[PDB]
Amino acid sequence: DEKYVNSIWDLLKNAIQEIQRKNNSGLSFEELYRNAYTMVLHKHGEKLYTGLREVVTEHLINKVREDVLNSLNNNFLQTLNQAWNDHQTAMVMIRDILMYMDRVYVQQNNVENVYNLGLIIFRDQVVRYGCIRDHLRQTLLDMIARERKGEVVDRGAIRNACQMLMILGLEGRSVYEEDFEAPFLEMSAEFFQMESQKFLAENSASVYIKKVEARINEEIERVMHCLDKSTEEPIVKVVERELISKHMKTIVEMENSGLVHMLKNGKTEDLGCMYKLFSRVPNGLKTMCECMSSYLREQGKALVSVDYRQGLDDLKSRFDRFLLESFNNDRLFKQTIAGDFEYFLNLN
Amino acid sequence: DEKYVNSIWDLLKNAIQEIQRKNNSGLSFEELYRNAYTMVLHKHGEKLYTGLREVVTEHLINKVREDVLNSLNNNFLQTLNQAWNDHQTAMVMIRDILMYMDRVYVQQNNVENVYNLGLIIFRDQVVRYGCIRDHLRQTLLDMIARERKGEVVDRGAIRNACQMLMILGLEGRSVYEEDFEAPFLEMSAEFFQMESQKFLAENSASVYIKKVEARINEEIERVMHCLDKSTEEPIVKVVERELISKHMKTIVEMENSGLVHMLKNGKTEDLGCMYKLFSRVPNGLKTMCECMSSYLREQGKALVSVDYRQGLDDLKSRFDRFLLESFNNDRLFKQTIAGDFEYFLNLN
Amino acid sequence: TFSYTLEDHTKQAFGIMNELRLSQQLCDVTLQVKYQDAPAAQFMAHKVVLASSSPVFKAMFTNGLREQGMEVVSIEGIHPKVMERLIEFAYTASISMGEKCVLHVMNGAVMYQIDSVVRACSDFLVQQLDPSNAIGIANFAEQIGCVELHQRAR
Amino acid sequence: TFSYTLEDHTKQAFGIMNELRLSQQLCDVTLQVKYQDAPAAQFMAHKVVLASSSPVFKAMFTNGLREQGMEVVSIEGIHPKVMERLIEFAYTASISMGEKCVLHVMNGAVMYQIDSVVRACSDFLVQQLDPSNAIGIANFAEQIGCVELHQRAR
Repeated sequence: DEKYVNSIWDLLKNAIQEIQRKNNSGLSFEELYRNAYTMVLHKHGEKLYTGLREVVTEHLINKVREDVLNSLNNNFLQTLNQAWNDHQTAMVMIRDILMYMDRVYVQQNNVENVYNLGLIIFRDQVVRYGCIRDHLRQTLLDMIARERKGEVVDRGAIRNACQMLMILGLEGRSVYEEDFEAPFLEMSAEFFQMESQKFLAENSASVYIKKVEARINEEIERVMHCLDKSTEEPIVKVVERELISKHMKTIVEMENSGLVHMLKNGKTEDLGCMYKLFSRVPNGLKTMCECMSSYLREQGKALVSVDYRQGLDDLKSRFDRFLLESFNNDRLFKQTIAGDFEYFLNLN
Repeated sequence: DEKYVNSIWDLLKNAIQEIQRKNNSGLSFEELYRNAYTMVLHKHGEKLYTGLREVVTEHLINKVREDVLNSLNNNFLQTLNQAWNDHQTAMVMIRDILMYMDRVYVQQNNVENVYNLGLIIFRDQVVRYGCIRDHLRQTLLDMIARERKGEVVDRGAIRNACQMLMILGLEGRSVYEEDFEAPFLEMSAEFFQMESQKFLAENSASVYIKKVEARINEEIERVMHCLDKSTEEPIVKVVERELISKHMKTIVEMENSGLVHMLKNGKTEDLGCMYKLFSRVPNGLKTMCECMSSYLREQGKALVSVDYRQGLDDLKSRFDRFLLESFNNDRLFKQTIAGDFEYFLNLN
Repeated sequence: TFSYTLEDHTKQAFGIMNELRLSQQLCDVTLQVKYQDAPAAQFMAHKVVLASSSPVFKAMFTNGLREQGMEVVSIEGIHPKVMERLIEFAYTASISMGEKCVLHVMNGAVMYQIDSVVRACSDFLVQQLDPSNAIGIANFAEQIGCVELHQRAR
Repeated sequence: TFSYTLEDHTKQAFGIMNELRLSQQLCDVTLQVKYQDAPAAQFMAHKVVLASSSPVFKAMFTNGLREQGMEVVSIEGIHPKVMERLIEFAYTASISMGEKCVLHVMNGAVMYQIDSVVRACSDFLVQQLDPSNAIGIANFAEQIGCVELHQRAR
């Protein structure tokens, strides 16, 4: 009879609210599970499911949303993370009580299970409400920007917040990508851009390359301790794009510091560090080769125009040394050096 | 070093005695097991084994034997059974502490394990001491004799005592056979013998047979509730020997009550009960047949020396009736009846 | 650099544990199964093995509710006949069922969720089919919860 | 009239139980393994599964002595390295051993008696024989207790 079904629901609604109140200690698991079992058994899973969504939504909007909104300007991440752990804790016990519905009904009606429904209501009503959405985005981005400038920030609050955005993606990163990754990569591209303008403006090519490796490493260690492992590749590409790709021809041709200069003074290591950095990006090694072809050809025509042969053997040996010790015997570099030698040795 | 081995033994001797004192509550299992393990590990299992036999023997002779001897004339079985349960309880914990010796040393030196050694010392020093041996034999036999005479006895004390004699046989019945079964079967054969003299002296053959079935059943129910299942067959054979075998020709030829008389008055059931009883013993059915041959042949010659043919058909039909309804269409009986008919029908 | 496995061991270990139960020794739980007609039953058993067996038990004693450390708590599902046959499975990997009670046994597996011992009835019943008794069969499958035979219902 | 069995179940159940341990949840025992060199270790675990695994444990917590209901009691056998590898076996039927510690691991199996996991070392060591290192090997076999390789010692 339907009126006792209402009594079952009253027992479950009261119980759920006591769990949301963290007063699960003193609730008989068996009676709540058995009653929920009986409701679903008589095909009232639809009534039970609607009730669950209502009570959970009611709880997260009237209490949790307000608590989070009140901490916006005073320890925001601690309270939001606190609300997330309290939500997960309550939902586990709640998912246990409705286990029978979770195995028969949600399977039949292509609907999200109790735990995922709890994540969706939390994601949509809390994490992505709006004022909260914007404040969490500003905070996390503000922290990464302070740390990059030399400040010390709470990496754990970021790890807990990013992990939350990942889970709310429902075995996906949609929430994390839209809310965090996209703006993070945007503001990072701009930070690395102004950083490159300054570094290009003062430092030598060698120092610029060392600072690019240092920035790459700094962002990877940041991903390992704060962000999601899946963000490692996108951030490095942005670092690679803004500091290298967009200044490729500028770096190799840097006046009194570039590639040709390193070639002139036999700075073997500096050329190797340049190779290591430019091999990361497309057309990086192509630029290095075009620069090298111009220098090697210019050197060769001036050399061909006992001392002459030792000069040519030292130039060949010098560039073979450069190829093995610095260019990792690169297929592209071996073909270029050979092709250049085949041009000036054939000219006269 | 040997002196610490003496300290290990002092710890074990004190512990064992506390277990024999039932003060096992407060003994650290790990330290006693580990120390015993270390003693055996350094190949002192021989020293440990001798000590165990000494302490257990010392305990059962100076305390247990005296306690049992003091209850000889006042509730003997209760105290003896009490000593047996206390022995088993102590020996379990004792066998656990010396588990390492039990798996390496006793295997190498073809000696009885801790638990069996405990049984042997108990069997030889208590159950089979002598005054105790004789008093337990008299008591159990005295109880069976009172119950057979109509008295009510404690069947459980007998079951516990007989089970003990079985276990002390060390997965054998030697102790139970020598100490109990043999004298039990002796005194039973004498009781059934005087019982047969009286029953033969008053009652009819039918009543004698019913009382034999009743005695057989009474002894089986006694075996099921007091004795060991393996004693069922020997006691029934003694009952079968004294009440049936030794009086076979007497019973069938009992004056005015025997087989021929039952044959004369067509007491079908009485003959069937006689068959059921005599088929248990060897030559039982042979005696029944010799008696029947004498009667059937005597009847047939007097019959052969419309009414004559109906008389012969009623005699043949009567004995075919006897064969199917009473003699279970026995191969021996069918051959005898046929052979007898083949004798008197061929005579003239 | 090595690594071994002993397939005979989960079985053997599981025997030793049954024996530990049946001695009514080392148990951390006691169940007072109580249902309308039948008189209340007490089953001593190990919390940890019950959880191994059923998820409804894993969660019962779990981080969940007041069954956190009870030592003694009721169950009001079916006749304790089936909770016995069930525990027999939970400790032996085997269950002796009857041509009659298999309804109550299966509904048991269903309620505390033992989907193994439920699918073994799923295939138990296919054997002695009755076009006479098929009706009530399909009634079970739809009522039961899992429309797992309701389709296979010819 | 029926009777079923599920061979996949002792294994599966045993997994669920490990997971129940590794959550340091539902445990009835805690072991403070403590040996000379190494610092004391605490291992939360289930009494009932330990008994399933080893007879020295079955008897430890048993009707025996003051380890009747302790919740916390020491062990002073070997480095808790091996009590870990061992418990790993007692909950998983599998044990990852090393080309070095297998002495300490085996002597472990020996002391609390895990004759399965001991015979697996009996056959572990036959593999990488050394006529150089054979000497100490036979020294173990006679010292160990079980002259089980001492004969097979070529």
